[PDB]
Amino acid sequence: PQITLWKRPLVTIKIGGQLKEALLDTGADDTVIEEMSLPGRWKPKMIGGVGGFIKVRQYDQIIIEIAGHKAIGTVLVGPTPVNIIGRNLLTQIGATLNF
Amino acid sequence: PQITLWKRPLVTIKIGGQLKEALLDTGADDTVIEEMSLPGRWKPKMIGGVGGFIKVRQYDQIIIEIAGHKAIGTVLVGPTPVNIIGRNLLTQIGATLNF
Ligand SMILES: CC(C)(C)NC(=O)[C@@H]1C[C@@H]2CCCC[C@@H]2CN1C[C@@H](O)[C@H](Cc1ccccc1)NC(=O)[C@H](CC(N)=O)NC(=O)c1ccc2ccccc2n1
Ligand code: NA
Repeated sequence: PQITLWKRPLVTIKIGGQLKEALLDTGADDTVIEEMSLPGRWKPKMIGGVGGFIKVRQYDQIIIEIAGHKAIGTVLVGPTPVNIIGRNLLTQIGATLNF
Repeated sequence: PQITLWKRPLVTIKIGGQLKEALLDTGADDTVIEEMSLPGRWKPKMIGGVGGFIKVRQYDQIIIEIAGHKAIGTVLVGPTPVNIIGRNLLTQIGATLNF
């Protein structure tokens, strides 16, 4: 689809058996989701943006369905105010910015 | 252009006669730039990022060129780690996200 930017570009995602809303975020290197359980091993990470850094758990090789399109990649889990789909997964669903 | 997301979507902007690098960010509601001087009066705003809130100066009706496309709109100035072009100006240059 073509998504305009008059409002936040929020989509439904499926991750870990759960439906969530997330922001399609070209300004994010990483995909960061609010607290949830994910299977497998993880490692701690610090990620930053405006306002500084938060501590997250890094899970690798996680499958997500983003607006109907499946992708696999690293997912970070922690106290983000909004769930964000960053470039590591946007690339996999073929997302581009066009103007 | 069509901008893919394998790398950060960094473009050149021109503001106050100066060239700067900035991130085209569909996840950002607002445009925020690192400290610089802009003309006129400003108003206060607090904006929230992944790591918390920062105080910024809001300048309205600022002339800015984004990857060659002219816009005139609101620019926030403050302690952002990266210059960010948000949806308020992405919509003026006709940007969409497509997949
Ligand atoms: C810029 C502002 C107007 C405040 N908007 C936002 O910041 C909104 C806030 C929303 C609610 C909280 C959760 C994040 C979302 C999306 N963000 C936009 C969102 O696109 C935001 C923009 C950004 C980029 C770089 C530096 C700072 C900020 N990106 C991010 O926060 C991501 C998070 C991550 N993946 O690690 N940061 C980065 O990708 C990133 C890249 C370079 C950096 C350099 C130094 C310091 C930090 C750096 N962070
Ligand atoms: Na894993």
